[PDB]
Parts: sequence; C-alpha cells; structure tokens
Amino acid sequence: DIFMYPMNNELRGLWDRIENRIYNLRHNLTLDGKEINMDLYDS
Amino acid sequence: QFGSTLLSLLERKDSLSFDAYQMIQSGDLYRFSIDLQQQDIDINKASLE
Repeated sequence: DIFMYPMNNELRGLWDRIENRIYNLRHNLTLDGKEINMDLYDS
Repeated sequence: QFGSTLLSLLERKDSLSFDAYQMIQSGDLYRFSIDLQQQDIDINKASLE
C-alpha cells in the first residue's frame, strides 16, 4: 500500500492550460504566449 | 657668422613646429575611425538578430 491513487492527469492538464492562458494575459502576451510587441532593436 | 648661425636655428624651430602641428592634427581622424568601426559592430549585431 506504499502507492496511492494520484490525481488523474487530465485535471492538471486543464488547470495548467488555463493557468498558461492566464499568465499570458498577465503579461499581455498572445494566446501563444508570444510577445505581441515587435521587439525593435537598435544601438 | 652670428647672423647665419641664428638663421639656422629659426629654420630648425619652424621645422619642429610643423611636425608637431601635423602630428596633433592627424590625431583627430581616429575619432571618426572609432565611430564607424563601432557602428559596424552594431550592424553585425542586428544581422545576427
């Protein structure tokens, strides 16, 4: 009885999926979490 | 003899003054040189990006 039933994966899948979107919204990112800004470079 | 002797000294002097002036004058071009070289470095950075 050393093991236990773990939390079933699809649940954390859902949790994580939403958390990822939320994070992107935290940082104004695309749904893809890609930067929306053009990230211009110069010197 | 005195007059001729002195003359030669003035010729010496102006020679040195010319060389000095020329050297310091030439020293300025490095400014531009540095500017453009650094600029090229930045350009290569952009290319890498």
